Amino acid sequence: NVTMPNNDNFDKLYIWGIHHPSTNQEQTSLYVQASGRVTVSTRRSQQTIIPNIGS
Amino acid sequence: HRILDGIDCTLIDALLGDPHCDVFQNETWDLFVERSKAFSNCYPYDVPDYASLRS
Repeated sequence: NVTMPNNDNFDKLYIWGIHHPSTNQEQTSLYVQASGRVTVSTRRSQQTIIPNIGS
Repeated sequence: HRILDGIDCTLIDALLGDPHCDVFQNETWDLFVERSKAFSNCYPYDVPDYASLRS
């Protein structure tokens, strides 16, 4: 749960991402949880993604 | 024309039924005018493809 405000007087652009594993185990291996989840929002925004495990 | 001052209400909010747009119930028009001083005061929300739900 991280928060990072914007105080400056200009629009900030964030480039991020999410990782998709090849096996239901490559997940386990790396992220423990059997099903990732990522959310990036703001007071007006909001977008959430869930990994698609596969090959 | 049939002009309708959105006043503080934004068409979407007038739609959903913000606690304070009750005033604009069952409204109608020809040209809905959206104002700047306008705001929404109700459970924050996100309308995907807001543009269209608007348009």
